[PDB]
Amino acid sequence: MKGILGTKIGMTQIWKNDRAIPVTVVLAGPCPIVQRKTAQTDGYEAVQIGYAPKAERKVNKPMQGHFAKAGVAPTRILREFRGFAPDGDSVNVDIFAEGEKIDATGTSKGKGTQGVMKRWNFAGGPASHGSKKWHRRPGSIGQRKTPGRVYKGKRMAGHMGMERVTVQNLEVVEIRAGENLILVKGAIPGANGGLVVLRSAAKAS
Amino acid sequence: IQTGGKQYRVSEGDVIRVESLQGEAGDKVELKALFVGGEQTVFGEDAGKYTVQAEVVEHGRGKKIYIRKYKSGVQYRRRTGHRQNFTAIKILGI
Amino acid sequence: GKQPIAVPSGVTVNAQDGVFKVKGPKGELTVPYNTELTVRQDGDQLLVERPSDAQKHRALHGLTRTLVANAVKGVSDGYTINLELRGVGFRAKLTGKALEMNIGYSHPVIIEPPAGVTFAVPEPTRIDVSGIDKQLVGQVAANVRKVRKPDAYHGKGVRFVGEQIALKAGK
Amino acid sequence: LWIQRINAGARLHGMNYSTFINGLKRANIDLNRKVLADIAAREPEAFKALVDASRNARQ
Amino acid sequence: KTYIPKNDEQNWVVVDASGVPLGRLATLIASRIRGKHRPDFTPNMIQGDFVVVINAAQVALTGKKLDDKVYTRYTGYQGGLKTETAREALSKHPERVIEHAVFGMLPKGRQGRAMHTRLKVYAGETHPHSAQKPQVLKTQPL
Amino acid sequence: MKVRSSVKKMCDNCKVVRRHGRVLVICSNVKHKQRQG
RNA sequence: GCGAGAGCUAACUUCCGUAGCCGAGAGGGAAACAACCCAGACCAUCAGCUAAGGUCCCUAAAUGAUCGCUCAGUGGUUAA
RNA sequence: GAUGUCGGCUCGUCGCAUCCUGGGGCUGAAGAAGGUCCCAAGGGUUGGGCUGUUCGCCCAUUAAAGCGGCACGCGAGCUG
RNA sequence: ACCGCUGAAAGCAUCUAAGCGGGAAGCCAGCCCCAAGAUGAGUUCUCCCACUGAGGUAAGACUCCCGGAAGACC
Ligand SMILES: [Mg+2]
Ligand SMILES: [Mg+2]
Ligand SMILES: [Mg+2]
Ligand SMILES: [Mg+2]
Ligand SMILES: [Mg+2]
Ligand SMILES: [Mg+2]
Ligand SMILES: [Mg+2]
Ligand SMILES: [Mg+2]
Ligand SMILES: [Mg+2]
Ligand SMILES: [Mg+2]
Ligand SMILES: [Mg+2]
Ligand SMILES: [Mg+2]
Ligand SMILES: [Mg+2]
Ligand SMILES: [Mg+2]
Ligand SMILES: [Mg+2]
Ligand SMILES: [Mg+2]
Ligand SMILES: [Mg+2]
Ligand SMILES: [Mg+2]
Ligand code: NA
Ligand code: NA
Ligand code: NA
Ligand code: NA
Ligand code: NA
Ligand code: NA
Repeated sequence: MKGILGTKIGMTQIWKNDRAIPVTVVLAGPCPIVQRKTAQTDGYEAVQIGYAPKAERKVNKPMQGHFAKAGVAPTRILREFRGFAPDGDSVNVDIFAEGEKIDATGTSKGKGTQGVMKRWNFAGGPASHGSKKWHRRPGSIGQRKTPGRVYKGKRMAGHMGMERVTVQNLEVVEIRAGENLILVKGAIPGANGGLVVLRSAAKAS
Repeated sequence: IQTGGKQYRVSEGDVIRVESLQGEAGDKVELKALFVGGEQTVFGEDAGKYTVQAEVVEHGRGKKIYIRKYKSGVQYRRRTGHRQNFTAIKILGI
Repeated sequence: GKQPIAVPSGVTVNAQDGVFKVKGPKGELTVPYNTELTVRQDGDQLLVERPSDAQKHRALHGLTRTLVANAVKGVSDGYTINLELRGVGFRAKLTGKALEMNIGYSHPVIIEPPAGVTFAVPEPTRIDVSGIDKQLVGQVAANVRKVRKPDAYHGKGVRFVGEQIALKAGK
Repeated sequence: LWIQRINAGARLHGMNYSTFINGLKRANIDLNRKVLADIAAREPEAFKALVDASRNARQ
Repeated sequence: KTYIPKNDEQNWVVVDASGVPLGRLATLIASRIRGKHRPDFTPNMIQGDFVVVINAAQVALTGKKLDDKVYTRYTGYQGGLKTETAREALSKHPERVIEHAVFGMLPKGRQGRAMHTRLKVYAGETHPHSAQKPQVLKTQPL
Repeated sequence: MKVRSSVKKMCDNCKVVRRHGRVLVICSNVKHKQRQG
């Protein structure tokens, strides 16, 4: 249900009680509400929400027009949510509590054109027994005269990375209201300064 | 058709099978089977009451068509010229 | 074949269209059947006649007569099944109107009746199922018995009053 | 082609192609057969008359 | 020597399907689409009338709705992902039942698929009528 | 539940009951529960 | 296909006898398909009758008539 | 006028006559552990000694260490 | 698979013909990702607008430059 947008700032050490908890700092800047998607007026229930602030000199006339309807301030990023529909704007306070589990999603770092050993784990071949197919290079791709063809959606070299990724059940260690900061036990995908979306625990234990 | 153009037609010169009698303006009487002469629909047999008169226009020679045959892998290729002859008749009857 | 049908004075039989509606003091009860099968109240009692005399008309005849009889007896006196909790340490409680099963399982078994059926516990080792519709009753009690099938060694669980269960005996 | 038109015509009144042609066989009267399609396509009234004739030369 | 084609014909016919079995309905529709009476009667171009199916959700069958009748919906590479669904299991998308029972009875060429465009199925009573501004000539099966 | 393609009587308590297109046999004796399916 | 041998009364098996077709045979049917069923292509035609086969829709042609069967999706793979 | 042969390695995917987990009936099923049958292919199905081995035997474990198919899958992928 | 309720033909019996319930790592949905070229191409918010006798233009974008936790080139 509820959630917000922020920036991955980094990972650091942090003891809680008597144990060393690795955490990942996230800036959940205040998020304005720019549009209310009513199912009646649209077709589904949702809320549009903005993040990084932009200079009006950089904002398209149309986009300015959009922002004027609610009249907050031009922002660089907009996204939507579900079942979320409160009043005012979207600060992580009251939203997330320390101890609550959360689904943290973002765009991974991408690795470009990675082989199969990297991409799909694979296993490649013997490095000593006399080859020409060391490191990677896959084995075969099919069978033979039967379906003389390779299966749709199979394991080959490709673009690894740049994917939407959602990690589930992360613990909210600490929350600094006013500094608009939040700490999350463990690692979140994507790079520092990356966009992250922190959503309520969807289907949890 | 098969021979002899019946039906209702408003003075038109058509082209059908030859009509033996060579020449021109040879009165050609034909039996009817249907027609809308004066918006009066008349079926067969009864139509025998009315008959079509036509005059021969010219004895034209058909359009040139080459007759080709072929069976693969056995050779057999055949090529021969052909044009089926006719005559034009000017319809002008009851 | 079945004809004699006991129709008292507290019952109301309505053969309107295909939906046959029966009114009574214990509550009204609707019972659907066929349209090709003739059925009405001739004089005092109720007589059910069949079109053909082969099989596709007699089966449904018996069926229908039976069902109707059940509706009547249902709105006249009502149906009630008597169960029994036999075994060691077996018992059942009551919460409002739901039945609380306690029979060897770690956590008690809550069973919530549907709309028209009611439980009763006049004794900690005996279950009473009361209801209007006989079918429903049967099905709910059936669910109660389904919780612990009498084992072929001691015969525990649920049983109908004087059920004859033969113990195989292991040793 | 011609057939495909003829049975359509037939059907526009309450008969079919089988019934219709057959209702011209029973009567040596109508022996059009060829061109009939053109008649059902251009002159509807005429073809109606033919249908009516077919029914009249049947039952 | 026969009759040329036109295009003035464009009747907007609406076929109810409430209670009617899937065959009669299907064949009827497909037939009117291809060419029921056929204007110029030509096979080159599509002269069929436009068919609008209402209800459809209340289509009738025999006894094998839950059984036997299994529409098959298979993927690109069905590597163990050969999707199969019962015909009642099409409460999800009713329009698919009829829609995808008629297309089978229409040619497989270019023009065929062009014809599928004239088929318009709606699951509902008075609602589908809002999708109907042109002719609304309603013609029952039999 | 012994699946036999040849279900026949074995005593005087066996009763053949035709179900949903399947051959089943009821009996007080639970060892006499034969079924083709 | 029939009548035999050989072969496990197997093989699109092999070896003889006999009939037909293919080989050198187009066309219609059997989805596709040498052989099977119907039929032997001189040439032309916006003509008609039939055979084998069929006549809801995808192709032409009665969602034809009367008396039955089968709750099976048999038809639309087999036996004790 | 060429359809590259065994085994391994690599990479897969499918059948179900199911090795393990799942749901059942029956028992010479007290319990625990099993036996047998029926339903069920979602996932999983270890590492080593000898041998070119596929098999197979053995060490040590495992819920289990299933059987087959794909030109006894895979040499314009490797080995030899 | 299997286990039951009401219950005829065998005016007994019966999970069954009408009807209904419970029940598997399987099926469908649920979870993560893609997805309108879903050519039936969908929905919503906002912007510039009613020129000229193919071309000046608005909104807007591209080229070019400097870079990048983006990347073979794009
Ligand atoms: Mg390596
Ligand atoms: Mg190869
Ligand atoms: Mg292929
Ligand atoms: Mg031979
Ligand atoms: Mg030769
Ligand atoms: Mg053919
Ligand atoms: Mg004929
Ligand atoms: Mg015949
Ligand atoms: Mg037809
Ligand atoms: Mg079959
Ligand atoms: Mg070669
Ligand atoms: Mg080669
Ligand atoms: Mg099995
Ligand atoms: Mg045990
Ligand atoms: Mg060695
Ligand atoms: Mg082999
Ligand atoms: Mg090999
Ligand atoms: Mg060697
Ligand atoms: Na010959
Ligand atoms: Na065949
Ligand atoms: Na498997
Ligand atoms: Na091993
Ligand atoms: Na294998
Ligand atoms: Na090479």
